Amino acid sequence: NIGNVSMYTVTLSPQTKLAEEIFAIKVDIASHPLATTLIGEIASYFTHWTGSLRFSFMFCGTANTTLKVLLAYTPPGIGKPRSRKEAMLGTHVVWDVGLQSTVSLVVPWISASQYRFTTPDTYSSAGYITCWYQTNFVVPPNTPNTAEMLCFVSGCKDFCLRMARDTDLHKQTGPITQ
Amino acid sequence: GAQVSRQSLNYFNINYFKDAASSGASRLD
Amino acid sequence: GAQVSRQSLNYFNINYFKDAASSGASRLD
Amino acid sequence: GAQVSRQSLNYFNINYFKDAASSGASRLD
Amino acid sequence: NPVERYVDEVLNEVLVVPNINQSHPTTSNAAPVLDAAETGHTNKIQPEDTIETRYVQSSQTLDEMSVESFLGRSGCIHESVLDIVDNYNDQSFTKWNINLQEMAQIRRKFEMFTYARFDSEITMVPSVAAKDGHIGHIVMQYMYVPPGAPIPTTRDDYAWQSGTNASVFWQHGQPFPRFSLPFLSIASAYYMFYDGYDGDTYKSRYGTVVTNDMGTLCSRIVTSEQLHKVKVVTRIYHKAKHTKAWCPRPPRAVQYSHTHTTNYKLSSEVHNDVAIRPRTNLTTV
Amino acid sequence: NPVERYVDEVLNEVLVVPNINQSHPTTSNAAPVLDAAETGHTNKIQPEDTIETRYVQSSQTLDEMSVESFLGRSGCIHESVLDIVDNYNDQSFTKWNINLQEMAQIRRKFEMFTYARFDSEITMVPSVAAKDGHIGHIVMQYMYVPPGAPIPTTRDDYAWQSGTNASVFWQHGQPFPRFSLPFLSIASAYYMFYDGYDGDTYKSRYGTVVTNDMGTLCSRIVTSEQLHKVKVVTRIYHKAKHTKAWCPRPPRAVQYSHTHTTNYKLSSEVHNDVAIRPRTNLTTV
Amino acid sequence: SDRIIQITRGDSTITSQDVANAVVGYGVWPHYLTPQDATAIDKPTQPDTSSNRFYTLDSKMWNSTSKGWWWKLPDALKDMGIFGENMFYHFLGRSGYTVHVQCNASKFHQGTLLVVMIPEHQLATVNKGNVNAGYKYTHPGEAGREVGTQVENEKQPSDDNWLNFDGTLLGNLLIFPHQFINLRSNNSATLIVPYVNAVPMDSMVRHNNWSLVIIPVCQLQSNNISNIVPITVSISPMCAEFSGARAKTVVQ
Amino acid sequence: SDRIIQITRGDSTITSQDVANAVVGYGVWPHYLTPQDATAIDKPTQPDTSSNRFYTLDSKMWNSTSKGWWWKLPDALKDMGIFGENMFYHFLGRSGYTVHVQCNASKFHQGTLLVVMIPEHQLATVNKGNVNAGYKYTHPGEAGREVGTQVENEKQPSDDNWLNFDGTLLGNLLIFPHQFINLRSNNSATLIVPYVNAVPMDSMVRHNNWSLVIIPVCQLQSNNISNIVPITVSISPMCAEFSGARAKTVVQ
Ligand SMILES: Cc1cc(CCCOc2c(C)cc(-c3nnn(C)n3)cc2C)on1
Ligand SMILES: Cc1cc(CCCOc2c(C)cc(-c3nnn(C)n3)cc2C)on1
Ligand SMILES: *C(=O)CCCCCCCCCCCCC
Ligand SMILES: *C(=O)CCCCCCCCCCCCC
Ligand SMILES: *C(=O)CCCCCCCCCCCCC
Ligand SMILES: [Zn+2]
Repeated sequence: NIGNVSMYTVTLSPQTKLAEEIFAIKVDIASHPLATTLIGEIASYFTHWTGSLRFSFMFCGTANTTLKVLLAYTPPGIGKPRSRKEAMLGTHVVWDVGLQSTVSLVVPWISASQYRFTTPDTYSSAGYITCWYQTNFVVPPNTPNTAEMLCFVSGCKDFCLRMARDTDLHKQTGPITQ
Repeated sequence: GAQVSRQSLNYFNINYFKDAASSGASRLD
Repeated sequence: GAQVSRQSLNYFNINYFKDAASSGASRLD
Repeated sequence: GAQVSRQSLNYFNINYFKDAASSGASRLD
Repeated sequence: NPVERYVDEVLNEVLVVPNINQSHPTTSNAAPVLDAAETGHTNKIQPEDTIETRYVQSSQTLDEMSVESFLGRSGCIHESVLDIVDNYNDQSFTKWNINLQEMAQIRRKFEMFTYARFDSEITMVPSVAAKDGHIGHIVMQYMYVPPGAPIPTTRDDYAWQSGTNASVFWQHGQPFPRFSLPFLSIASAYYMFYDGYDGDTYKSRYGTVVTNDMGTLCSRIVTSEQLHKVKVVTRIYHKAKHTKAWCPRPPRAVQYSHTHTTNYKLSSEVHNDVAIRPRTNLTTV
Repeated sequence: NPVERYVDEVLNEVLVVPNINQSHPTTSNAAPVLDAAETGHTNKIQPEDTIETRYVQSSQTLDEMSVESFLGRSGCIHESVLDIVDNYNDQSFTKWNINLQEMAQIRRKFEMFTYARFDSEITMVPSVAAKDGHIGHIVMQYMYVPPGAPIPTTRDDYAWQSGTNASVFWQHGQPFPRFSLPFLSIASAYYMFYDGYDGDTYKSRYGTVVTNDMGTLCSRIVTSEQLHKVKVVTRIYHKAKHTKAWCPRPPRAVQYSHTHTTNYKLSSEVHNDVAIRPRTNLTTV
Repeated sequence: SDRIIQITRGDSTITSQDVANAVVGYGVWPHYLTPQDATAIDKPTQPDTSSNRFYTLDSKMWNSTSKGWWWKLPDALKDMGIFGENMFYHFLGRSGYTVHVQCNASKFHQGTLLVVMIPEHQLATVNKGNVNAGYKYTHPGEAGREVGTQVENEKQPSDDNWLNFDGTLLGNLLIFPHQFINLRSNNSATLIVPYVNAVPMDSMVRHNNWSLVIIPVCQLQSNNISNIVPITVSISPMCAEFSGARAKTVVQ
Repeated sequence: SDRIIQITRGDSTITSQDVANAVVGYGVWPHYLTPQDATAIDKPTQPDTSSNRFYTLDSKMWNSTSKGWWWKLPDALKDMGIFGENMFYHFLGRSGYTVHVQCNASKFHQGTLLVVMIPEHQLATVNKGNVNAGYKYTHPGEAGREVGTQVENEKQPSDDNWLNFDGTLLGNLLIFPHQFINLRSNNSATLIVPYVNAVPMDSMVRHNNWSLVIIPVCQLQSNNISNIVPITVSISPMCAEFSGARAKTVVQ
């Protein structure tokens, strides 16, 4: 998908098994796939970060497509949840798709230390975000059986970066000439 | 070039040269 | 950065740079 | 470390370091 | 109070982040978590809105994230080389068409904005390599030749007289030269990007080359020919002071190829050209 | 009065020790000399309680015994070597994973506390050994690479541009470089000891390595290759300023073997591993 | 909008853009036990946010032949995080609940679920004399019971949905706190119930205070039957407090 | 009497008629985290009486050859009722403790135990290069560690009691909160310690804040050696609060 706009969408569709997993990523601000987002790029110019993150999701299905999804944040000290029941025990939002297309999940700053390293560090890994089917993708007849979803990220009022450093997300392997 | 404040805690924001470009980093906001 | 005291015996506790880390050894107690 | 006198003929007996041993020659009598 | 403000400067507590307030369980028909990204606005939901928070006093400051701080760090923008090989008269002087596009590190930071206005601090770091053993007495001359002024064509050109141009002379052994430069543009801000041409024909130039001409930096070893050959490399460092920036933009995602242009090259395997690391699949963290 | 306080600073009489008061013979059923160490408290008996003392005015001060004084002395923490032998490009630069555990003298002092918070003053002492005779013009670059920033892999790596990282350039002949560093931890204090792991598996790391990552110090001789080879040794000295310490502990009794760990080695004759000198017997002074 | 709802409990937030208001059982909002009504004298433990949060049970599939489902509280939550732990480590417990039933379909689907909260739903056995429902059968846990599936055993409870599994007619269930999930109108039901009992606190292991019963009164129908229409239940304890701490009770 | 003590915590009360006062580590009584020192933003769960109670560990036998014992906190309590459950269900935890060591003998017995509470007792390995103590060895649980019994393994910590298992001399352990159980004087030791750390809250699964070390400095002796003289430890968390709730962490 890299090099295609499709790398920005997640596809949803009618399930035959209940509570299936949709996606899972690390919450660490400078880890992949968060790294190249504007907040990830800026965080990579700093060594420390703190604050809560805001993840939003916009559904792109038809106006007649319904769906309920469970978005969960799993604080560290445990592996990523293996089931919806496991994820549901942590911080979560049950998103009901309707007139308002977008929902937001806030990943609270839950850490031992006041700051964490932006670079991948075992001691400061922040946890995971997983998405599961709460009910199911349902559509009427004659309606596309798949739909896309867009994912956004930005920082909350408490977001803060510290100790400026050069970024590792861009390099120069030769002279830049005229 | 001296901005002398008093509080005593006196501040001396001296500007050693006569061009604005010569001064150090700007204050914030 | 000047803490001017008077007694005359005037004290000038100057802080030459703008970051607290830059100052010398701390006072005691 | 500044002993500022006035007469105007102002005297500035500055002590640049924080230890008494650091100062120069003593006054007499 | 300028003194209170001063204390904030020393402690770096000018811009404080807000506290987190205690929240409680809710059952309402007002759903802050629901919104519409179509509007082009970011939902301003905060942690207190989605979970039960405790009260926490924030002590973090945003000072270091200021534009002044971000761009107020001296970085290398040019490496000037004067290598005496076999002809002193020809190899003892050189020139550079000034620009902030040759070094990726600072270029990428400035280019995160569309327009920027700032004063410049230039610091030079000359290092004399003794190729044959001794270095003698090296004295350098760095002359700024604004567009239009005569560019020296020989090491003893009359232009070196610097009757009006600003020249900086450095003597080996003395501290690194440094000087400031006021905002130089003929416009109100420097163009980081320019979607325009210097004409309306197929051969008109495109981009910042049209608007960002800063002139020429001409250097020369003032000292006359010496027995032992040397290689003088002068690294120019630039820092922005008293900065202002307008219209932020996405950071450069691929390597730079040339100055004054956004041009880039792509390989057959584009994932190698960007910093994105391929995922095994959607659920593999 | 800040002026009176100032005088105390100059005379080093901020913390005075109490006087000894005159005491007299006693015959009482209150026996201060008797107590119970089981309680975990030290009997606060003083000389006046066990003998007949005279009055004596104390003039001793405890200023020098302050934590600020104890840890406020610059000591060597690293010896960086750049030895040009046969390959300038490879031997003209190096890197060090920063820590205060490699030199016993300062390490032992900081480790007499469990947590410590302080600002740092770094002073560097570069010495250029002329292996072949001349030293030419040596210019050094010390770049601080915070964890995450790109580490240079060649002497001309783009990372050396230092577009954001803090770099210090020194020119041979100029005074010793020196700068200050604010308290760097992501926590409220530095861990001198840490009874924890970075995970819960048999292969998780143990100790301060988990919490004390300060990044990397990358050095390079800025000067290009010279005829005569040199050996540059840069000694880094560190001093704590504005110090605070918590929970004192026993001093290291045996030699250190590695960084970030309390590990030690014992010989077959342990009395040789500790500073205790064997006594002939209980009554031989 | 009156069609929208957001319920936040602890670290969980639930939304629905198509609600039919909410019901507060008997008009009483859940609350902690007061000293005038208390009897046990030890200080209660109140886990607060770690127990008073939404727990999502196993989803069920609704199809043209479904007869109904039922769960019992607090049994259904016995294995749910801190709430579960507390009910087994303590003799006495007390709690209220926010029950949120979820079920979305489409504007071309039809069907109606009757969602009821019954206090003291003492189940009956059919044609088995005076043999009563066995402990195991009235304690299915989060799985609940799918009416009309279980292979009969002697102690098996009644599966007659029309007789409320207890000898009373289905049509009169409306006398209990309830709501309907009529697919053309709403996609969820929310009921907040207070603690109801003849004693201030009780054993959560042997006494089920409330029973959640869901009976489809209008058959699910559409012209796209292959699309599965699940029913998901999320329950959040409220003002949970426990007393009489000891070792953990292990059942069976 | 100054020889008597009664400590009540939750549903537990402990007594001793022969104490040597009590020690409050660093003179600070345990207390809940204040909003100025906090960093994690979710509301903490405070179990109160169900977690802040005395938990008695496995007793040990003290004999003429015993070299010592040590337990680490909160590890030693990981499997103790509600406190244990909370430390695994939450990422962050915070707590203080009341440690009561018990050991009675007779007026014809002699011996002295040095009871110490060490903050950040980072154990060392002997003659094993830079190989550090393995997770499993620094997490013995309620069983603690009997010094001088374990068959050495590579990741096995030091068992040198005279070098504090960390390269420092035993005689200087007194710089840490401590007490002595001198059989002629007292039959118990009580130490109350506050939460000590460089961060307001931490992972109780991977960071042991305090270490309880008991070293017999005066050999147990009597003329009735057949009578076994045990050492029993009872520890009570204080102001325990947890944050960052999720599923239960399972270690190993
Ligand atoms: C946009 C934008 C802004 C700038 C100006 C950069 C400053 O350029 C220089 C430099 C690097 C050196 C000298 C220089 N060196 N030595 N002297 C006497 N002047 C003069 C200018 C204008 O370039 N592009
Ligand atoms: C605990 C604890 C505290 C510290 C920090 C020590 C300071 O470390 C350095 C040193 C020695 C040099 C530089 C350095 N050298 N040159 N520059 C530009 N920065 C930066 C740091 C953080 O290390 N462990
Ligand atoms: C500002 O425009 C002029 C800057 C002058 C630089 C000199 C600053 C030192 C002044 C010392 C005067 C002492 C007062 C009696
Ligand atoms: C403090 O914030 C600024 C420090 C200023 C350094 C200059 C100190 C010398 C001041 C001399 C002024 C003489 C007064 C007329
Ligand atoms: C004495 O204790 C401190 C010594 C301070 C040395 C600096 C002296 C120069 C002071 C210039 C201040 C000018 C006044 C506005
Ligand atoms: Zn020579």
